[PDB]
Amino acid sequence: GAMGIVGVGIDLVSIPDFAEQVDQPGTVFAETFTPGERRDASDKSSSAARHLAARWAAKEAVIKAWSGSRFAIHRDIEVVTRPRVRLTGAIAEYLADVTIHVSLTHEGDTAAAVAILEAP
Amino acid sequence: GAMGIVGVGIDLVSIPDFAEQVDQPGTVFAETFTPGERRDASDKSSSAARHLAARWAAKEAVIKAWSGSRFAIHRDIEVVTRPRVRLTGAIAEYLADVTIHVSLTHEGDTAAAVAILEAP
Amino acid sequence: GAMGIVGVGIDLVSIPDFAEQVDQPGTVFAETFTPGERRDASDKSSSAARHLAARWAAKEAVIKAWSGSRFAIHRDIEVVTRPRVRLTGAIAEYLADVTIHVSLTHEGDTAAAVAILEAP
Repeated sequence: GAMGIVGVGIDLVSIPDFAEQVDQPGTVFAETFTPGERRDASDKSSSAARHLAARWAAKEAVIKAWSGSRFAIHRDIEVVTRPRVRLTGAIAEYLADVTIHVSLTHEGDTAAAVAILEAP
Repeated sequence: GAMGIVGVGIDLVSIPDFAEQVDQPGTVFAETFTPGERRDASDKSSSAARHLAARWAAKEAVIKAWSGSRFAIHRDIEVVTRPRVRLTGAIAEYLADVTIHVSLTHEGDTAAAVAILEAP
Repeated sequence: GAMGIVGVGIDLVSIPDFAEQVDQPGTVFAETFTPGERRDASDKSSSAARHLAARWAAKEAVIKAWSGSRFAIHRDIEVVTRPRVRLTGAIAEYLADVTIHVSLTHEGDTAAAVAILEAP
């Protein structure tokens, strides 16, 4: 239907840098991934590191699209795999009527994502 | 005019990895690029490898935008260079009334593309 | 409101390659960044190189979105940091009624940006 763009976001993630940083106590990483997921992903050459990085890139792209938007709580945004966005608590309510498009990708050393927010 | 977004896609392509893989018989590569194009591109430091990778990234971004869309045959989608999309057979008909925006880029080791599908 | 997409652009920038090239007299770089900014950014491991590259990637993404558009003077487009677009002279007038969405990112060796042009 008739829609307007509300926000845009792009994010790049070095997978090797991600693997080094992900397993740290008390971080936003720790609030986002389980201890087991983070240990696994701690091995930069793993498939687990590859995917977790892409999920993190997507979440970041979505945050950028929103933060630059007229809506202004990171544990309220979850990205599941195609990439799906699930929202909770406060933000869920903010964007109840906003359509979220996200796409992710990974190649060798790098993961990337783009997010576009849309509303009538 | 008044439009809604139908799908989004992003894709990253390691050019060196592309050059190694592209020249393989019986692959989707073989259905997409001519034997000559694929041999040329087999040299990772070439300009031919650079461009073929960007064309492949674009095609992939477009596929992602569509696959995640309400439309659900890869030799029916062709990308020509600015990036242009030409469709044939089945998919041509599916997206007869869908507007396709694609953009590509290459820098050193990496090619990238984004695609956005749009419809009233 | 009801909007249609007018153009799309993506751009990738090797930061090390940027640092080598940026400080060159009489170039588009020289028309875009001050001598001081360009000398600073000449050090590839600097934070100044990181940000200038991201600004350059954004400007390029915006140029791509426009060049592929029905509007057809690079010192008329400026990108300021979130990324903001400021236009002058000719192009300012062209896009007076066009909405510009831009997003940028940097990770290690690479900067990236995407731009989307929109109009009723």
